[PDB]
Amino acid sequence: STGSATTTPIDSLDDAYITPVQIGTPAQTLNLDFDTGSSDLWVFSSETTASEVDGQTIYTPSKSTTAKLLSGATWSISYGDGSSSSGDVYTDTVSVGGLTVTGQAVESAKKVSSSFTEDSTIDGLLGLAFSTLNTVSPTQQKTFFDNAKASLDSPVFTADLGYHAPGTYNFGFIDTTAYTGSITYTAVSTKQGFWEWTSTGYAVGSGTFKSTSIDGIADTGTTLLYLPATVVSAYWAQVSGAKSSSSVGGYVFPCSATLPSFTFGVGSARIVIPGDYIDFGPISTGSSSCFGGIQSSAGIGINIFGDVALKAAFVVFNGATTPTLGFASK
Ligand SMILES: CSC[C@H](NC(=O)[C@H](Cc1ccccc1)OC(=O)N1CCC(N)CC1)C(=O)N[C@@H](CC1CCCCC1)[C@@H](O)Cn1ccccc1=O
Repeated sequence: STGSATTTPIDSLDDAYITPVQIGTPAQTLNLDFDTGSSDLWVFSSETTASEVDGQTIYTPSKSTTAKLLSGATWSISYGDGSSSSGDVYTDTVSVGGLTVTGQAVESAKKVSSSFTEDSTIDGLLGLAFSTLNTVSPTQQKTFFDNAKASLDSPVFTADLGYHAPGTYNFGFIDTTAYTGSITYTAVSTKQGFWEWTSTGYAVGSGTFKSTSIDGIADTGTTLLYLPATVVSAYWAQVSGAKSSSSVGGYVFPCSATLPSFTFGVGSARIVIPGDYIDFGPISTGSSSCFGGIQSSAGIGINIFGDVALKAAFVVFNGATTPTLGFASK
């Protein structure tokens, strides 16, 4: 079996991507944020505090004939950006791009952080990391991908994020049409439960490629590119006027500046992020200061290859026994 769902940016900045997902019977369509950095599939529901819902589409378990309460089951999650959500758990039928999975754990939000209520375009999340991260207790649950794995033609899903445009999430197959050249596969470490890999180095603009091992995670749920201080400083050093602002909390540059591209290594291959992708617009409406798409990871504890880097390549998440990450130019 296979599945193909179109993923759409929530705004002109590509801050995040939402993908339509069918939940329940009859189907209740919710726009979820596919997150390979988390392993929980939670959604705004009829249970969420009415005060914390602002325009989001809610999942109403009582309206689904295939929905059953997972007695005693609870969930609580907190993301890097500080966001938070919690509540009870239901099991229902979930379909993505035609690919159906029965008995999927659907975590209905009872409490959501302000950041979420603020986001009207995102109805919930679909974690695509490794199931070891699931927050459901006392019985941990499996992710949607883990539940589909067996039924998939190939235990894989690909990420084809668009720049200022829609992209595609495919399950069970590799569209050899969506990329150029060859796919370079690289080893993945599951130890932390992330799609953790090791980049082989980087280059700023047309500069010399620096061979250096960069351990990071493929995170579709993260907007920007978080790299080590040294790497980030070398990039922004090539942008006249760019600087690290304590007030804004990151590297900003003159909106009139031309951003050099960023090259990251995967094996012997090279993925180039056009400079246009690194521009995240005015820090504030009307401001002439722009937010950089490449920030330091010094405070996270881990480097994150977020949307900024991922959307520059066709990404294959091989959920095989020996998971691997595939990167191809597109
Ligand atoms: C340093 S992880 C900060 C990161 N959240 C972001 O990247 C958000 C995402 C976003 C953007 C726009 C609207 C709504 C949400 O967007 C920004 O933070 N920004 C920075 C400010 C803006 N200038 C650009 C946009 C993050 O927690 N991701 C997690 C996924 C979800 C997606 C939905 C919103 C909450 C976070 C996740 O995979 C990260 N994870 C990875 C490993 C371990 C724990 C962990 O938790």
